[PDB]
Amino acid sequence: LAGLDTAIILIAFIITAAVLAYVAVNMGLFVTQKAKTTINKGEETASTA
Amino acid sequence: LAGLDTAIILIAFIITAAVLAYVAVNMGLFVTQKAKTTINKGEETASTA
Amino acid sequence: LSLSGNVLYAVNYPTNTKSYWMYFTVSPSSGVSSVDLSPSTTAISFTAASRGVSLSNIYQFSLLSVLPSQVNNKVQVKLGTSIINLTLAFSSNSAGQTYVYYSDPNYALLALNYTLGQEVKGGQLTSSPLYIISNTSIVASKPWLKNDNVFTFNISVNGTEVEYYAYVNKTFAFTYPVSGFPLAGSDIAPAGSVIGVMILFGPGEATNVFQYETVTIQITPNIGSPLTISQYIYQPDGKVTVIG
Amino acid sequence: LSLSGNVLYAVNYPTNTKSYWMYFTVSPSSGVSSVDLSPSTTAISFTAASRGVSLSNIYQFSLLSVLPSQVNNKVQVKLGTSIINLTLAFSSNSAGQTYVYYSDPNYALLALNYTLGQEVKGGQLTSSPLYIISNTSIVASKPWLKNDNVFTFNISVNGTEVEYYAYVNKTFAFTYPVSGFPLAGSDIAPAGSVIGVMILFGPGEATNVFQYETVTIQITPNIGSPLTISQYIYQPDGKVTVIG
Amino acid sequence: VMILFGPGEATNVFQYETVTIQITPNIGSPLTISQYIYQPDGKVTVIG
Amino acid sequence: LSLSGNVLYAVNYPTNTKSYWMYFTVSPSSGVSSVDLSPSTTAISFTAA
Ligand SMILES: *[C@@H]1O[C@H](CO)[C@@H](O[C@@H]2O[C@H](CO[C@H]3O[C@H](CO)[C@@H](O)[C@H](O)[C@@H]3O)[C@@H](O[C@H]3O[C@H](CO)[C@@H](O)[C@H](O)[C@@H]3O)[C@H](O[C@@H]3O[C@H](CS(=O)(=O)O)[C@@H](O[C@@H]4O[C@H](CO)[C@@H](O)[C@H](O)[C@H]4O)[C@H](O)[C@H]3O)[C@H]2NC(C)=O)[C@H](O)[C@H]1NC(C)=O
Ligand SMILES: *[C@@H]1O[C@H](CO)[C@@H](O[C@@H]2O[C@H](CO[C@H]3O[C@H](CO)[C@@H](O)[C@H](O)[C@@H]3O)[C@@H](O[C@H]3O[C@H](CO)[C@@H](O)[C@H](O)[C@@H]3O)[C@H](O[C@@H]3O[C@H](CS(=O)(=O)O)[C@@H](O[C@@H]4O[C@H](CO)[C@@H](O)[C@H](O)[C@H]4O)[C@H](O)[C@H]3O)[C@H]2NC(C)=O)[C@H](O)[C@H]1NC(C)=O
Ligand SMILES: *[C@@H]1O[C@H](CO)[C@@H](O[C@@H]2O[C@H](CO[C@H]3O[C@H](CO)[C@@H](O)[C@H](O)[C@@H]3O)[C@@H](O[C@H]3O[C@H](CO)[C@@H](O)[C@H](O)[C@@H]3O)[C@H](O[C@@H]3O[C@H](CS(=O)(=O)O)[C@@H](O[C@@H]4O[C@H](CO)[C@@H](O)[C@H](O)[C@H]4O)[C@H](O)[C@H]3O)[C@H]2NC(C)=O)[C@H](O)[C@H]1NC(C)=O
Ligand SMILES: *[C@@H]1O[C@H](CO)[C@@H](O[C@@H]2O[C@H](CO[C@H]3O[C@H](CO)[C@@H](O)[C@H](O)[C@@H]3O)[C@@H](O[C@H]3O[C@H](CO)[C@@H](O)[C@H](O)[C@@H]3O)[C@H](O[C@@H]3O[C@H](CS(=O)(=O)O)[C@@H](O[C@@H]4O[C@H](CO)[C@@H](O)[C@H](O)[C@H]4O)[C@H](O)[C@H]3O)[C@H]2NC(C)=O)[C@H](O)[C@H]1NC(C)=O
Ligand SMILES: *[C@@H]1O[C@H](CO)[C@@H](O[C@@H]2O[C@H](CO[C@H]3O[C@H](CO)[C@@H](O)[C@H](O)[C@@H]3O)[C@@H](O[C@H]3O[C@H](CO)[C@@H](O)[C@H](O)[C@@H]3O)[C@H](O[C@@H]3O[C@H](CS(=O)(=O)O)[C@@H](O[C@@H]4O[C@H](CO)[C@@H](O)[C@H](O)[C@H]4O)[C@H](O)[C@H]3O)[C@H]2NC(C)=O)[C@H](O)[C@H]1NC(C)=O
Ligand SMILES: *[C@@H]1O[C@H](CO)[C@@H](O[C@@H]2O[C@H](CO[C@H]3O[C@H](CO)[C@@H](O)[C@H](O)[C@@H]3O)[C@@H](O[C@H]3O[C@H](CO)[C@@H](O)[C@H](O)[C@@H]3O)[C@H](O[C@@H]3O[C@H](CS(=O)(=O)O)[C@@H](O[C@@H]4O[C@H](CO)[C@@H](O)[C@H](O)[C@H]4O)[C@H](O)[C@H]3O)[C@H]2NC(C)=O)[C@H](O)[C@H]1NC(C)=O
Ligand SMILES: *[C@@H]1O[C@H](CO)[C@@H](O[C@@H]2O[C@H](CO[C@H]3O[C@H](CO)[C@@H](O)[C@H](O)[C@@H]3O)[C@@H](O[C@H]3O[C@H](CO)[C@@H](O)[C@H](O)[C@@H]3O)[C@H](O[C@@H]3O[C@H](CS(=O)(=O)O)[C@@H](O[C@@H]4O[C@H](CO)[C@@H](O)[C@H](O)[C@H]4O)[C@H](O)[C@H]3O)[C@H]2NC(C)=O)[C@H](O)[C@H]1NC(C)=O
Ligand SMILES: *[C@@H]1O[C@H](CO)[C@@H](O[C@@H]2O[C@H](CO[C@H]3O[C@H](CO)[C@@H](O)[C@H](O)[C@@H]3O)[C@@H](O[C@H]3O[C@H](CO)[C@@H](O)[C@H](O)[C@@H]3O)[C@H](O[C@@H]3O[C@H](CS(=O)(=O)O)[C@@H](O[C@@H]4O[C@H](CO)[C@@H](O)[C@H](O)[C@H]4O)[C@H](O)[C@H]3O)[C@H]2NC(C)=O)[C@H](O)[C@H]1NC(C)=O
Ligand SMILES: *[C@@H]1O[C@H](CO)[C@@H](O[C@@H]2O[C@H](CO)[C@@H](O)[C@H](O)[C@H]2NC(C)=O)[C@H](O)[C@H]1NC(C)=O
Repeated sequence: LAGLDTAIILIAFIITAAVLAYVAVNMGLFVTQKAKTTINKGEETASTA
Repeated sequence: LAGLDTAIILIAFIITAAVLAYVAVNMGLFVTQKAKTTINKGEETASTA
Repeated sequence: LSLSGNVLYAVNYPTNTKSYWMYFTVSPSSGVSSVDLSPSTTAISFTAASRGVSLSNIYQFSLLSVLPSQVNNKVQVKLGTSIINLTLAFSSNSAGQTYVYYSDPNYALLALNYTLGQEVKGGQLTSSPLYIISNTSIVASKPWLKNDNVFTFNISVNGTEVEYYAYVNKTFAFTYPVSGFPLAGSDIAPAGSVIGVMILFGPGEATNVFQYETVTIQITPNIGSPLTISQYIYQPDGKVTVIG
Repeated sequence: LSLSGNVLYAVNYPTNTKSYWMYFTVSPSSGVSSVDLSPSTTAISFTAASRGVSLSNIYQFSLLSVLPSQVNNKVQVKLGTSIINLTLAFSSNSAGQTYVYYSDPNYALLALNYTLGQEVKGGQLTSSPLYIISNTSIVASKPWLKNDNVFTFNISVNGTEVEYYAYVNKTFAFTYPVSGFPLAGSDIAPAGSVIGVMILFGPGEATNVFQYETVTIQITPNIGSPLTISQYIYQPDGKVTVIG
Repeated sequence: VMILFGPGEATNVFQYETVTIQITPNIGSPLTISQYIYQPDGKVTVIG
Repeated sequence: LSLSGNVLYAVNYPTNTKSYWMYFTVSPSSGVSSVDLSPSTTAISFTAA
C-alpha cells in the first residue's frame, strides 16, 4: 500500500526542487554578470576624464 | 522523503555561490591591476616635466 | 555553463555601418559535471530588444564533433609555385588522452569552412551558410556572394600575410574546443574544459552596428540550467571591442 | 592566480618595427591553495582589440614538468677546442625537498629549446615552434627559418659573451618555475610558489609594435577563477620596457 | 576497504573521468560511490 | 553502509603513467544494525564508464 503513494510524492518533490535549482542557478549566472559589467563601468567612470 | 529534495537545493545553492565567488575574485584581480597601472601613471604624470 | 572569458564584438571599424561577429568563451560551472553541447539538442538564442531582433535558435555546428585528422593538411595555400598545407587543430597528450583545440577563431573558421564544404559534397547538408576564399576574383562568377555579409581575417603562412574573405548567409553560431577537451568526436564539454562560442551575423542582423542598446544571448542545453548573457553596448571603439 | 611581478615587453629597439616577447610572473593568491597549470587543461588567451588580434589559446609547454637531470649538462658551448656543458635548472634543498627554478628567461628558453627538440626526436611532438642556434651560417640551408620571427639573447660562458638567435614559428606561451616550487614533474603550482609566464610572438603578431593600444592576457586553469591582465601600452622606451 | 589494481586496469591513470564503486551485501541496500576524477596531485590524492 | 571517510587514490606520481590502489572507509548507517561483509556473499563492483 504505502510503497507507492510515497514514491509519487517523492517524484513530485524532486521535480519541485529541481525547478528551484534550475531558476536559482540561471538567475545567479545572470546577476553576477550584471555585477561584472557594473564593476567595469565603475572603473571606466573613475578613470575617464 | 526530505533527505533528497533538500540535497538538490544545497547542490544548486553551492554552485550559485561558487559562480559569485568566481566572478568576484576575477573582477577584483582585474580592478586592482587597473589601480596599480593608474598609480604608476599618476607618479609618471607628477614627475615628468 | 559559466561565461569564462570576455565577450568580444567585431564591426567594420572605423566606419561602423556593419556588424561582423561576436566571440565568447564558456566552461561547466565550478567543475561539477559535463554539459552536452550537440547542436541538434542545444539552442542558442539571440535578441536585441530595442530593434525588435529576436532569434529563437541560431546554433548549427560544432567542431567538438571533429577529429584533427579531418581538418589538418586538408586546406592549403598557394604562394607562387609553392603550396603549403595548414595545421588548424592543435593537440597535446596527457595520461594517454589526446587533448584537441583551436588556437584562435581564424583557424576555427577555416576548419569549419572545410567541414561544411565536405558535408555539402557528401550530401549530408544542403548548403553551407559560410564560404571562405582568398581570391576575390571568383565573386564575379558567383552573384549570390554579392549580397550576403562579408568580413576579412589574416593568417601568417610562410611568414607571409594571407587575407581571407568570409561570406556569411544567415546569422548562425558554432562552438569549438579551446582547452581541457579530450573528448574529440563527442559534442560533450567535460568538467574543466573551455569552449569557444562564435556568432557570425548574416545580412539581416548585420545591417547597422549595436549602439546604446541591450543585446542578450542564451545557451540552453538539453539538461541543466541555461546560461543567460546580457550587455548594454556603447559605441564600438576598435576593429574588435570588449563588450562584456 | 595573482600577478606577482611587473609585466615586461621586448621589441627591436630602437627601430620599433617588430615585437619579440612578453614576460610576467604569477603566484597562487594569498597562499590559500595550489593551482593546476598543465597546458592540456589550462588556456592562455591573448587579445589586442584595437588591431583585431584575438587568440583563444596560446599555451603549449611547461618546464614545471621537467626534472633538472633532463636539461642540465645536455646543451653545450664550443669555445675554440674547448667544450662547456651548461647548467640551466638551479636547485636547493629545504626539509628534504628539492626546490627547482630557472634564474632568468634566457636559461628557461635554452631548457625549453632542448626539451622540445628531444620531444620531436622521440616522436611525441610533430615540430618545435622554437629553434635556438648560436651559428647563423646554418640558416642558408634551412629556408623555413628565413620568414619566421627572430630575436637574440646573450649568456656568459667562460667569461665570454655567447649570442643565441631564437626562431619562433607561431605566437605561443610557456611557463617555468621561479621560486618555491618543490613539485618538479607535476605542472602544479603550490601555494607560495612563483611561476614565470613567457609569451613569444610569431611572424603574425610580431608585424608591428604595440603603441597607443590595449593588450589583454587571460590565464584560465581548469579549477578556480581566471587571472585577467590588461595594459594600455604607450611607446616602448628600451630593449625591454615595463608595461604593467 | 582497499582496491588494488592489476595490470589490466592499471595501464593509465584516471583523468577527466567518472569512477563508480558499489558494495552489495546479501541483505539491505547497496552503497554506491561515484567520483569525477581530476588529475592526481600527489603520491596519494583525495578524490572523494 | 555509509561512506565514513575520504576516498584515497594512489599512482606512480609524478610520472602518472600507472595506477596502484584506492582506499576508503565504511560503517553501518546511523548505527541501526550489523552488515554481513563475507566475500562469498557480498560483491564489490568497479566501473570506469
Ligand atoms: C616560402 O617562401 C619563400 C620566399 O618568400 C621560399 O623561399 C624561396 O624558395 C625558392 C624556391 O625554393 C624552395 O622550394 C620549396 C618550397 O616549396 C622548398 O622546399 C625548397 O627547399 C626550395 O628552397 C628559392 O629560389 C631558389 O630556387 C630556384 C630553383 O627552384 C632557383 O632558381 C633560385 O635561384 C633560388 O635558388 C629561394 O631561394 C633564393 O632565391 C633567390 C631568388 S628569388 O627570390 O627566388 O627570385 C636567390 O637570389 C639570387 O637572385 C639573384 C637575382 O637578383 C640572382 O642573380 C642570384 O643568382 C640568386 O642567387 C637566392 O640565392 C636563393 O637562396 C627561396 N628564398 C630564400 C630567401 O631562401 C620558400 O621556399 C617558401 N616555403 C614554402 C614551404 O613554400
Ligand atoms: C571553404 O569551403 C569551400 C566549399 O564549401 C571551398 O571551396 C571549394 O574549393 C575547392 C578547391 O579548394 C582548394 O583550392 C583553394 C583555392 O582555389 C584553396 O584555398 C583551398 O585551400 C583548397 O586547396 C574547389 O574545387 C575546384 O577548384 C580547384 C582549384 O584549385 C580544383 O583543384 C578542383 O579540382 C575543383 O575544380 C571547389 O569548387 C567546386 O568543386 C566541385 C568539386 S569538389 O567538391 O572540389 O570535389 C565542383 O563540382 C563539380 O562540378 C562539375 C560541374 O562544373 C561536375 O561535372 C563535377 O561532377 C563536380 O565534381 C564545382 O563545380 C566547383 O565549383 C570549391 N567549392 C565551392 C563550393 O566553391 C573553399 O576552398 C574552402 N575554403 C578554404 C580556405 O579552403
Ligand atoms: C546561402 O543560401 C543561398 C540560397 O539558399 C545559396 O545560394 C546558392 O548557392 C548554390 C551553390 O553555391 C555555393 O555553395 C556553397 C553552399 O553550399 C556556398 O558556400 C558557395 O558560395 C557556393 O558558391 C548555387 O548553386 C549553383 O552553384 C553550385 C556550385 O556552387 C552548382 O552546383 C549549381 O548547379 C548552381 O550553379 C545556387 O544557384 C542556383 O543554382 C540552381 C541550380 S542547382 O540546384 O544549384 O544545381 C539554379 O536553379 C536553376 O534555375 C534556372 C533558372 O534560373 C533553371 O533553368 C534551372 O532549371 C534550375 O536548375 C538557381 O537558379 C540558382 O540560383 C545559389 N542559389 C541562390 C538562390 O542563391 C548559398 O550557397 C548559401 N551560402 C552562402 C555562403 O552564400
Ligand atoms: C584567382 O582567380 C583568378 C580568376 O578567377 C585567377 O586568374 C586567372 O588565371 C590565369 C592567369 O594567371 C594568373 O596567375 C597569377 C597567380 O594566380 C596571378 O597573380 C596573375 O595576375 C594571373 O592573372 C588566366 O588564365 C588564362 O590563362 C590560362 C593558361 O595560362 C588559360 O587556361 C585560361 O583559359 C585563361 O586564358 C585567367 O584569365 C581568365 O581565365 C579564365 C579561366 S580561369 O579563371 O583561369 O579558369 C577565362 O575564362 C574562360 O573564358 C572563356 C570565354 O572567353 C571560356 O570559353 C572558358 O571556358 C573560360 O575558361 C578568361 O577568359 C580569362 O580572361 C585569370 N583570370 C583572371 C580574371 O585574372 C588567379 O590566378 C587566381 N589566383 C590569384 C592568386 O589571383
Ligand atoms: C675558457 O677560455 C680560456 C681562454 O679564454 C681558457 O684558458 C686557456 O686555456 C688554454 C688551454 O688549456 C685548458 O684546456 C682546458 C679547457 O677545456 C682546461 O681544462 C685545461 O686546464 C687547460 O688550461 C691555455 O693554453 C695553454 O695550453 C696549451 C696546451 O693545451 C699550450 O699550448 C699553451 O701554451 C697554454 O699553456 C691557456 O693558457 C695560457 O695560454 C696562453 C697562450 S693562448 O692564449 O692560449 O694562445 C699562454 O701564453 C703564452 O703565449 C705566448 C705567445 O704570445 C707564448 O710565447 C708563451 O710561451 C705562452 O706562455 C699562457 O702562458 C697560458 O697560461 C688558457 N688561458 C689562460 C689565460 O689561462 C680555458 O681553458 C677555457 N675554459 C674552459 C673550461 O673551456
Ligand atoms: C635546440 O633544439 C634543436 C633541436 O630542435 C637543436 O638542434 C640540433 O642540434 C644538434 C647538435 O646540438 C649540439 O651542437 C650544437 C651546435 O651544433 C650546440 O649548440 C648544442 O648545445 C649541442 O651541443 C644537431 O645534431 C647534429 O649536429 C651535431 C653537430 O655538433 C652532431 O654532433 C650530431 O651528430 C648531429 O649530426 C641536430 O641536427 C639534426 O640531428 C638529427 C639527429 S639527432 O637528433 O641529433 O640525434 C639528424 O637526423 C638524422 O638525419 C639523418 C639524415 O640527414 C638520418 O640519416 C639520421 O637517421 C637522423 O638521425 C638531422 O639530420 C640533423 O639536422 C639539430 N637539430 C635540428 C632540428 O636542427 C639545437 O642545438 C638546440 N639549441 C641549443 C642551443 O642547444
Ligand atoms: C614551424 O613550422 C614549419 C612548417 O610547419 C616547420 O618547417 C619544417 O621544418 C622541418 C624540420 O626542420 C626543423 O625542425 C624543427 C621543428 O621540429 C625546427 O625547429 C628546426 O628549425 C628544424 O630545421 C622541415 O623538414 C626538413 O628538415 C628536417 C630536419 O629538420 C628533415 O628531417 C626533413 O626531411 C626535411 O628536410 C620541413 O621541410 C619540409 O620537409 C618535407 C619532408 S619531411 O616530412 O620534413 O621529412 C618536405 O616534403 C617533401 O616535399 C618534396 C617537394 O618539396 C617532395 O618531393 C617529398 O616527397 C616530400 O617529402 C617539404 O617540402 C619541406 O618543406 C619544414 N617545412 C616547412 C613547410 O617549412 C618548422 O620546423 C617549424 N618550426 C620552426 C622553429 O620554424
Ligand atoms: C658554424 O657553421 C659553419 C657552417 O655551417 C661552420 O663553418 C664550416 O666549418 C669548416 C671550416 O671551419 C670553420 O671553423 C671555425 C670554428 O667553427 C670557424 O670560425 C672558421 O671561420 C671556419 O669557417 C668548413 O668545413 C670544410 O672543411 C672540413 C674539413 O676541415 C670539411 O670536412 C668540409 O667538407 C668543408 O670543406 C666549412 O666549409 C664548408 O663546409 C661545408 C660542410 S660543413 O658545413 O662544414 O659540414 C661544405 O659543404 C659541403 O659541400 C659539398 C659541395 O661542394 C658537399 O658535397 C658536401 O656534402 C658538403 O659537406 C662547403 O662546401 C664548405 O665550403 C665551414 N662552412 C662555412 C659556411 O663557413 C662553422 O665552423 C660553425 N661554427 C662557427 C663557430 O662558426
Ligand atoms: C651580445 O653578444 C654579441 C657578440 O657575442 C655582442 O656583439 C659584440 O659587440 C661588441 C661591441 O659592443 C663588438 O666589439 C663585437 O665585435 C660584437 N661581437 C660580434 C661577434 O660581432 C653584443 O654587443 C652583445 N649584446 C649585449 C646586449 O650583451
